[PDB]
Amino acid sequence: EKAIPKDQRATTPYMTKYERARILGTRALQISMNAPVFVDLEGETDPLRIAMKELAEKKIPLVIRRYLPDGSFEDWSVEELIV
Amino acid sequence: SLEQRTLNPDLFLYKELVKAHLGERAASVIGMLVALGRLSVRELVEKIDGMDVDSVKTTLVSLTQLRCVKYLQETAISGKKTTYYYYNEEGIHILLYSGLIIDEIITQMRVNDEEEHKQLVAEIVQNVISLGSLTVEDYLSSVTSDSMKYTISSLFVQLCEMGYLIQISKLHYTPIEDLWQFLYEKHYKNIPRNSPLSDLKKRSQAKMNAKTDFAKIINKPNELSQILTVDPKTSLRIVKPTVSLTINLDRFMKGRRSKQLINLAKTRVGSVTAQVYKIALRLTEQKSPKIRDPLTQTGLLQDLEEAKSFQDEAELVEEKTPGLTFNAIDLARHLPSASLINSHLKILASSNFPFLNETKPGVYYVPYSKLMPVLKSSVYEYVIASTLGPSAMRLSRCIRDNKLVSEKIINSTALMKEKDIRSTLASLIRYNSVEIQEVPRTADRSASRAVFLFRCKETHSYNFMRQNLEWNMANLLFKKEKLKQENSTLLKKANRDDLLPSELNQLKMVNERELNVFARLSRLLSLWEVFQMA
Amino acid sequence: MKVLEERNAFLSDYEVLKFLTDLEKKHLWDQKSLAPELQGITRNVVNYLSINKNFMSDESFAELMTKLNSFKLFKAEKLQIVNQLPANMVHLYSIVEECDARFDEKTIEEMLEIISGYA
Amino acid sequence: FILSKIADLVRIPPDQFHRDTISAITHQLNNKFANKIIPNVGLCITIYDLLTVEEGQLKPGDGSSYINVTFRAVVFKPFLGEIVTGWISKCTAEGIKVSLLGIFDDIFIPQNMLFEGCYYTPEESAWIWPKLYFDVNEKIRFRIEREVFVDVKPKSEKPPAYALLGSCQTDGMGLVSWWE
Amino acid sequence: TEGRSRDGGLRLGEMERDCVIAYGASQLLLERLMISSDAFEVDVCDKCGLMGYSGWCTTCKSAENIIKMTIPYAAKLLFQELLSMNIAPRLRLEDIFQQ
Amino acid sequence: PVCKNCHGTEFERDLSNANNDLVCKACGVVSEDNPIVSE
Amino acid sequence: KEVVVSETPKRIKGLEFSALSAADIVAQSEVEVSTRDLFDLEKDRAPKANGALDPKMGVSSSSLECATCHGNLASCHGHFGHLKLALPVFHIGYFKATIQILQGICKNCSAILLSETDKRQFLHELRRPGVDNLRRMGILKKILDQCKKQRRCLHCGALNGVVKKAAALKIIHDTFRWVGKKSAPEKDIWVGEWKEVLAHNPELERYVKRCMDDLNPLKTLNLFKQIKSADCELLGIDATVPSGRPETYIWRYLPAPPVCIRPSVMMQDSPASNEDDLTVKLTEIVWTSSLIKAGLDKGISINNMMEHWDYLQLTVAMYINSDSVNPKPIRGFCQRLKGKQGRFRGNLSGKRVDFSGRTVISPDPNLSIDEVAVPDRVAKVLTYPEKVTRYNRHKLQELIVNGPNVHPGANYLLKRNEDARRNLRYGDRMKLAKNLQIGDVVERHLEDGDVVLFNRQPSLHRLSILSHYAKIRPWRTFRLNECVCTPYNADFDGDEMNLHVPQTEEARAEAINLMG
Amino acid sequence: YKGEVLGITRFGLSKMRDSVLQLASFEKTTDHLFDAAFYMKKDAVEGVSECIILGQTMSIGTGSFKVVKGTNISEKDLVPKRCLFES
Amino acid sequence: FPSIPLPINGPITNKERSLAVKYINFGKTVKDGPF
Ligand SMILES: [Zn+2]
Ligand SMILES: [Zn+2]
Ligand SMILES: [Zn+2]
Ligand SMILES: [Zn+2]
Repeated sequence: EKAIPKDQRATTPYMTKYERARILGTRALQISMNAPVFVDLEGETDPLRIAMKELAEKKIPLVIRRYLPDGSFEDWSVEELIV
Repeated sequence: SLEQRTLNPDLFLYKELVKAHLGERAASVIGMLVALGRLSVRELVEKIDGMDVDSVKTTLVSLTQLRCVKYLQETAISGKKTTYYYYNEEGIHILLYSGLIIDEIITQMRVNDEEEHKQLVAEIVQNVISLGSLTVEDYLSSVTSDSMKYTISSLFVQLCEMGYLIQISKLHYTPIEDLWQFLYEKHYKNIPRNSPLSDLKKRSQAKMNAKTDFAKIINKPNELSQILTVDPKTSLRIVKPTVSLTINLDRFMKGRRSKQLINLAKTRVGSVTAQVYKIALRLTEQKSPKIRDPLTQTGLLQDLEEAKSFQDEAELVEEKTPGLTFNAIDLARHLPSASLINSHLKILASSNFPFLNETKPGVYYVPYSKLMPVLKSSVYEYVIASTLGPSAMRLSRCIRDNKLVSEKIINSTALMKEKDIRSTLASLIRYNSVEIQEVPRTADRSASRAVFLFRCKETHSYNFMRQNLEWNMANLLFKKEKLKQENSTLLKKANRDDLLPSELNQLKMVNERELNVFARLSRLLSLWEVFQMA
Repeated sequence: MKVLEERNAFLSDYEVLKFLTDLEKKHLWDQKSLAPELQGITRNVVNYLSINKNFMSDESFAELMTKLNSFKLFKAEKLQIVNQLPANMVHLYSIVEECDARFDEKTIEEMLEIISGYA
Repeated sequence: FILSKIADLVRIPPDQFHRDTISAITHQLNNKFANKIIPNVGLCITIYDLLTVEEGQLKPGDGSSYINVTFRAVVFKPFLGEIVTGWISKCTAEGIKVSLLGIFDDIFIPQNMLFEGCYYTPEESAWIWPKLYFDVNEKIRFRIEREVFVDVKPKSEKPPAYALLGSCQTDGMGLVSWWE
Repeated sequence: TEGRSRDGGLRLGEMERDCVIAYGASQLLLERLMISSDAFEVDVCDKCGLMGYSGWCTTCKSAENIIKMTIPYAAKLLFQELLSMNIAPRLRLEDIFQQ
Repeated sequence: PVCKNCHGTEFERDLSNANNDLVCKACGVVSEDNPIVSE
Repeated sequence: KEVVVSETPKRIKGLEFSALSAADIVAQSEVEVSTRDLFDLEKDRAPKANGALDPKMGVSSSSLECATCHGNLASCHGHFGHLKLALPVFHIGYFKATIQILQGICKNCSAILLSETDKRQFLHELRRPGVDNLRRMGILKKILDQCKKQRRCLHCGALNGVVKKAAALKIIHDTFRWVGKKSAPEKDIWVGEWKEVLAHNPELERYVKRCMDDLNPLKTLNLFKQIKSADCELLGIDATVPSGRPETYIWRYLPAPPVCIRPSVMMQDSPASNEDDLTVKLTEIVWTSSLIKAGLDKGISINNMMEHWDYLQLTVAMYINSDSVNPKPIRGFCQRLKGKQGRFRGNLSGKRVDFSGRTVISPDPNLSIDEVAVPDRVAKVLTYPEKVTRYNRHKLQELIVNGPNVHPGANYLLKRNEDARRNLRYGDRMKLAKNLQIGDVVERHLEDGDVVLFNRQPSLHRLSILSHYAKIRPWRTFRLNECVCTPYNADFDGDEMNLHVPQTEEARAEAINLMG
Repeated sequence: YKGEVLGITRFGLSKMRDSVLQLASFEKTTDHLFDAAFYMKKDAVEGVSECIILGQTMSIGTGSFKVVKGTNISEKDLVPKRCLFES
Repeated sequence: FPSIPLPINGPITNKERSLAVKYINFGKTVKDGPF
């Protein structure tokens, strides 16, 4: 019922259809709250479109904590996922 | 005080009375027991919140010693033993009645006058039950080595062998229904297979054997032949010193019952016969019919062929008991004249109140099975005549002998003006002394085409006001400890010296007002206790 | 908001200056830019206790604490008498009780020159 | 000048993501805990250190980073018998308004441990003495016995949150220039 | 308010609430049923949990245990007229963090 | 009736953009939007 | 203050229901409504003395002020009022459940109709950890079957038959189940009283087999209040709460709802206000209860008041559920939570929403799929909140100086310190353009690139809604690309569809990647 | 899945799921409310159709997981400033 | 606010003011006891 290290990792390594709506969903709100982005932008607007460009280089500074249904953790850094 | 006056039964009395003079940690545990009935300690823990598992057991053993609860054990066949815990109805009455135990000892024991244990025999009653259970060796080991201990030790055989100091055991300490359980199947397994005929009569074999034993098991504490030690040296009569004993309320409740009857005597006869009636009753106080009647408490009270048998034999006990049927020749010496004790007792047979009513010529005895319902019918009516108008006393008695009266004949039987009774009768609808019977003239209970009949309904009419006094017993002592919550900075100082001039007055004004409480608690205690004669 | 424990340990009044001296460092040239709210309170602490100390190294502070706490167990008040009226013995008489009937030795003269040597 | 092991969670605005974590969690806790009183503890001054810090969580409606942490800070609790030399700024006819100048001024300390000639004389004096007078803006020595903490707001000045008790029972009390 | 001359505003219906839920979406469903339409600010108590006004509990008159949230106006108004008959929606509250 | 910064007394109901708001001519701070009509 | 204030954001783990007590009503109410009449003849604008549209209970208009909390309509969350009934009545919601609570218990001594060694077996089946609602009421079916099959009680030996409805809304108990042995101590007393009244007015013998003792709402409260708390859990209700006693399930006090629930609508055909249905139901019960309370004090006929006490029993059971009229029907509480879009479909499941629009559709091939075309006259109404950042500061300054008459402009802005809004058609714009603090939010119009939802209104399946990009054209109608028409099953014959636009940023991202 | 085949009627929905805000959102409304508080029931809000009207973050779909920020720190600078406690 | 008291509202007599002594010292016995 606690953190689960890299060895006993028993779920999918795959960045599912509902992840890229949430991670991109929560990143653009950070951009709109003046959090600095890392990527080489040119002249852009529209804090969503600057997010989904920056996803392509996989430089999101986040990590997803999936729950097992028994109330147990399972963690995956957003660079370790593949699409 | 609307928070409390609404959603509180007798539990509002039981919770605060152990909160009055005992630790607060135990007031909440028996509040859980009375609310939820019966439960073990293992799952007691999650019902309350904030008391640890061992901390319950320390709190429960603190409450065990005063005999305020009653445990009972049953085991599972594949499992271990489990111990349930109930609530004791009469053990918590002891610290309720604790002031009045003191004043009866002096009044029952008038053989001594200006004794040097006037302080001490009132302390001994406070020394037998305040610590809980008590034995002989525990008070001779005090600071007094002798100080005439042989007088004080032999003082108690005069005080115990008259009764109400019975050796404690498990019998009265375990509940009666569960006591009635495990003796029922034992006699049911005394009769095995191959007695085939009348299987619905074979249940009576254990059932008749239960009643013979259940009287004998309750007589084992009443058996006084095993609490004596006739010591051949230095003594003549003494109790067994290895005996644990406490108070027994059974004589006290009967003694309080005899205290109630003499007040009814002084109302219906003058001063000369009231002194006569008190003397003969004191001789038979120590052995009387039981007031609680544990046989009618639980059992097969369902069917009328046995429910009538709980008073057929119980009446036959009363007149055919050798220990009370007095011959009216003993009474002339006990007063501090065979013609006068006939003459003053002659009018006890004449009056329609059935005390000393029926007898064999030459012997006399007072009945109880046909008396105390007239006592219950006596204290009920005059209280209504006190709390509202005496016209309401008139309407109550009109419905007594005349059953189910309508609104025309009340003007024919009684006679007052027509507009004033409705401003009095409706007050008696609100307190459930009179009831409504409806007769439909048309279909579907149409309210206009109907007249409305009445009834006394003798059983609901007491049970309303008994809880109207149990809450009233519970309401005024809430203002006792709440009064102690304010002015608390100086009672801690007044418990520390063992002296500011202006502060001493506000210690007196909080003193005579609580002095009024215990007097006002005692007066309605007598108006309540008559409703326990069930 | 949970307070786990209140009185874990003590902290000497030198670090009330010392740790706050480093807080006076990285605060954009305090006290000398005359030619938020947290600044004004945190300068009112550092000046008040320093004037009492005036009107130094931490090593020489440390060994005079070792000589002082010669008590059996009731020592803990050695932490509070560090800067409270130095060079005064009638001051020290009213601080700790029951020492006028216990310190009748050459200790209470030896403790005076340590406190005045601190001054 | 004592430490208190306390735990609380603290928010982080997203524009402080560029600055490092320890200074950011210090900054947002400073103006929360600068010049504040603590219920039933005392007066917190400044965060001392950071013991252990967990992983940063996110509320989905807000989108910022919210973090919980355990840390102790400095808090001024002398003793119930502490000798101290404060100053004064006010004089009243039933007691004396002695409070430390510089930090806080919500203090009323009585005189219930002194002699039998103590009252008020409205001639810029305390009373007439049976002896050098004392006045504003000078070191005045007084001790501490108790404190009172209440945190109740009866919604419908004498701020009662942090008030000390003081007395002047021995000699030399009232002015530090009577000794030394 | 319904009606073009009543200056309109569209009814997002009940099977349209069924149409979104199959997409697995869990954020724009909340804003379009609380935030864009019917947002309302409620301060509610912790112990004996029913609503209170600006700064009280008005059933335990202590005004201490107050925790601010936000709920739709159609959820507040259920929690009052359902309290008008003798059933009580007692609220109980947990915090989000330290799962 | 009185604005919050310039304390103007005249409020003009603009009705062109289906908002039906309340705002003064002086500075441009709205008083109360989302009008409550009694149906 | 110099004091710390700290709170964590919180959540709701789950609701638990309860009937609030007969003492908590005055605890949470603060006014009282003893009097009757709604509008005083003072000829004031808001004439309300005590028991009416009370100005310190609430306010049902825009020009008045709530004298309790404060404020006119933006702030007042309403306050409850309480009443005081003359003598109790039944609850119509619990009326099904107020007879299950009586069939288990004795009609004389008020004990449950069980033996001791039997009742201890049952509540064992309550104490095991695995119990859901489906079997918890399953064993409550067996506990009332066992009791009514058992004729006589356990403490006073009294007879106990059956009790049911009287098909009004009163219940009667038949205590008469003789088999072939009429020699009962119940029966002999019943005839023993009855021939006493047959001496006079002897026309009443044809009624006797019909006539039967009743249980009015006064003695049932006195019958419920007698009982002990120990047997409570065996028939459904539990202890350890203040309201857990079973006397609170019939009315003795009733609360008055805050006046925002019953708004005083003015129909504006006359300067008198046509008040809704719900006030005059509560108004007429305080008149009946007042004249009953005066009725027993001066003295009125018992054959008169028993139908006045039948009246408000019938009347208060209409304030909750108006189906019990036993017949222009009055709307009640139960008449608007359920039904054809009263609640739970028309206001709570499916709501009505801001920022929508509705025009008819016409085809267009020349634009791509995912691209819906939006006309410009609707495109400068539907705005979108958008914060200021250094990434887009240089755009918003040029956009805010356009103003809301040319196309690429804004309508409202929020600076950080201000609290309401700023109108852009009024005041100076270019000076307001120059400051633009970086933490602020403006409301630009719809422009080509934002996110628009779009669906047919009769929505067959999950795929009847999907989201598109927008691009603005100077005509008047909605245009879409033709290949997407087959899900919408459009037919261009005069049908119209609506469009939506989200107003966060995290919904702007989720609408594309899941509904594009 | 609950031992016996049962319909999707009122009589059927009363035997599958017992969460009284969802059942009141079904056809007969008040007859599931009064008897709920009469037995003093207790339901957590975990189904979808009661997370709508309370207005919380939904349990399912893309509302299953949570979003956690990296804190870019380790124990290498998490030692206290311990110095000169009592001597 | 409520009328009609019980009939027992009287000045305490010397018959029972000594009986009222026995209550308060009984509570001082047990509460200052072990429990
Ligand atoms: Zn509350
Ligand atoms: Zn203005
Ligand atoms: Zn108000
Ligand atoms: Zn019975």
